[PDB]
Amino acid sequence: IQKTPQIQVYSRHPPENGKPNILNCYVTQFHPPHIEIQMLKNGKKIPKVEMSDMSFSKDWSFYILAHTEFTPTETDTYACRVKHDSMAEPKTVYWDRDM
Amino acid sequence: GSHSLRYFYTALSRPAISEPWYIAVGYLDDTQFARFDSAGETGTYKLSAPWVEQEGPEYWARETEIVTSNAQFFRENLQTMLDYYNLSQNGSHTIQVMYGCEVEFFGSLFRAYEQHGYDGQDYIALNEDLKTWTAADMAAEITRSKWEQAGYTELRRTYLEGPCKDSLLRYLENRKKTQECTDPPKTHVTHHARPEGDVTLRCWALGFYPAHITLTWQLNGEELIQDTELVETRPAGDGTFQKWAAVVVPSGEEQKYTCHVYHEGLPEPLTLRW
Amino acid sequence: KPQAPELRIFPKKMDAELGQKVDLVCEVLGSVSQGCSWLFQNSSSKLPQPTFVVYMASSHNKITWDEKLNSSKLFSAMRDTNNKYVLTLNKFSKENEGYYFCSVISNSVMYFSSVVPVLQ
Amino acid sequence: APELRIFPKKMDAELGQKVDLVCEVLGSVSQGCSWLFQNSSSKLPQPTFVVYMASSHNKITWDEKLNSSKLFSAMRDTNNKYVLTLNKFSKENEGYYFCSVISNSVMYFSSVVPVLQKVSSA
Ligand SMILES: *[C@@H]1O[C@H](CO)[C@@H](O)[C@H](O)[C@H]1NC(C)=O
Ligand SMILES: *[C@@H]1O[C@H](CO)[C@@H](O)[C@H](O)[C@H]1NC(C)=O
Ligand SMILES: *[C@@H]1O[C@H](CO)[C@@H](O)[C@H](O)[C@H]1NC(C)=O
Ligand SMILES: *[C@@H]1O[C@H](CO)[C@@H](O)[C@H](O)[C@H]1NC(C)=O
Repeated sequence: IQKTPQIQVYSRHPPENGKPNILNCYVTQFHPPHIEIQMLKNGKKIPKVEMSDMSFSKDWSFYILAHTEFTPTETDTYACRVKHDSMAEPKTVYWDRDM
Repeated sequence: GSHSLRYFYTALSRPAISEPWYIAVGYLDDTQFARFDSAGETGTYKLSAPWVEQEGPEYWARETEIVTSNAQFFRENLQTMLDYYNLSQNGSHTIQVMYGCEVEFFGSLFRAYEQHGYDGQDYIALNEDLKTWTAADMAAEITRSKWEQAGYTELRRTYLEGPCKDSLLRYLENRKKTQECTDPPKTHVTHHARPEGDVTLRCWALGFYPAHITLTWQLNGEELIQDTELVETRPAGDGTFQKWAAVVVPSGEEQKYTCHVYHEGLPEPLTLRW
Repeated sequence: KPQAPELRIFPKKMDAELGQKVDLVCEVLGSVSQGCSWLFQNSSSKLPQPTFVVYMASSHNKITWDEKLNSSKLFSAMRDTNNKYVLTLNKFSKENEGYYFCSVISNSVMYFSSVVPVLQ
Repeated sequence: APELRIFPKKMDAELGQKVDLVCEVLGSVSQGCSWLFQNSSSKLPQPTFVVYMASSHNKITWDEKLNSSKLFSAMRDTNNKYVLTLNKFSKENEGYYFCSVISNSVMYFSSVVPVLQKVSSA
């Protein structure tokens, strides 16, 4: 009846220490469609994050893209935490420049 | 070569609250051109592509009330399923519908479809002949009877082979105007020290369009299909997509591996070495 | 890799008379796998034993047939619309009667569709 | 074309016992070996993936659907002999096992080894 969210956290363009960029949080494979997606800065929930219109795949599981602005720093932790009924606990995935 | 026009409806049935009840999104291939939703007496719309404005406010106003009327119909058929399995009506449920058509200028192939899913599971789908339906459970067999009796199947076939197809070829002509044919991928390969020894060679493809693409790793001409890690193709956020393929290689043997990128916006497959 | 591709095969069953054409469709959902292989288990085998029929690349037109079937005319392979792969039994025989299923690989793990009985 | 040889030829297992399956890959192959099996008490013989062991480097990938890493141990030596040991035979592991290698896009299979429950008592 319900599937659990798969999450990818990455940047629009090849990351470059100090240089400005965009952080994406792509949440897929979930059901029901009711979800909560938060983009964070050093553990501090980032503000006004834009979202795309929700759609779904052939297996009926939904997908959404939350995205904001950020500037890659070796001393800066960025992550995406999502809350969905299918999981025992919220799930956080950190941005990792290698992926 | 093959282009599609598809509508993705998500309606929510919750007799216990307000109603941001339905959203419907339309795509031309992998690009959304519009979003309709119930916000408005008969919904409202919001375009997202240049080659769509050419239609005019009158057109999009009519297109919106049609989508809304479809959404109401889609949602109402849920009832057949609730009565059969005798579920409560105040309970919450989800209704999803995807329909559309595609053309393959090459061999001018045409295909269409319409599939309904209730609570995240298959319910009923239109067959390739556009004249019969495949039912997923017993309740859907009731729905199938009702729709043939009502003439719903022919209405859809007429819409699919008529305006859906007409709209796809038009919207397509339109796009050729502003946006270019396709969008080739920019490629390059990174590496990564593997904590367990050896290295991971990662082949990236970014900013491509459409979303379909194939990224492969080879060694002495063989596709390393079972030592290749692929991530799900994902949106760059600017209407473009990205993907990467990784392979773990034994230390010192990097230069032996090559990455192959296949994409329609490339007259020929791209080959990249470490 | 938690996220697994999903395989859907059609039809779910087939009762074929000798001579008839039979198309088996393998629809692969997701984008975490590339290409598709068709496997066969002879009904003419009381003990299970899979046999590679063919591999269709997701690339462009690149088809690799099992060495014996390399020059056989009982089978034809065609990559159709989207991630739909078609294995066609040109002439239904006792020679290709049995159990069919597709398989794709994703991040080193082999995934398999339902097996479909193509019996007389 | 590589050749996959498997041993033993069959296994009549007593509940709770350990059982080793070995696959020797003969030929030139760049990819690793996969262990699969079709359960015996099931009509439609759909294979179940157990594990894959890379050949040119050290990396093992387990089925995470059933979490097979919890019931099996898997190893390989530098001479292309891959070992899979069922640590404690249970009805749920009963089946026809086989190994697989892919070389130049062709999937090759070893013979099928029945690992069936043997009755212990006279
Ligand atoms: C298999 O058959 C094709 C066409 O019949 C032939 O061109 C090819 O050389 C044969 N061997 C291969 C490449 O599998
Ligand atoms: C089993 O299938 C093979 C193809 O893999 C076919 O050549 C063979 O004739 C079949 N076995 C028989 C003869 O029943
Ligand atoms: C095979 O594995 C077990 C034993 O029958 C069962 O859980 C499963 O449904 C069976 N069928 C398959 C191949 O999934
Ligand atoms: C596999 O095992 C892990 C760790 O023991 C567990 O967290 C996970 O839920 C299991 N996956 C299943 C049962 O599919």
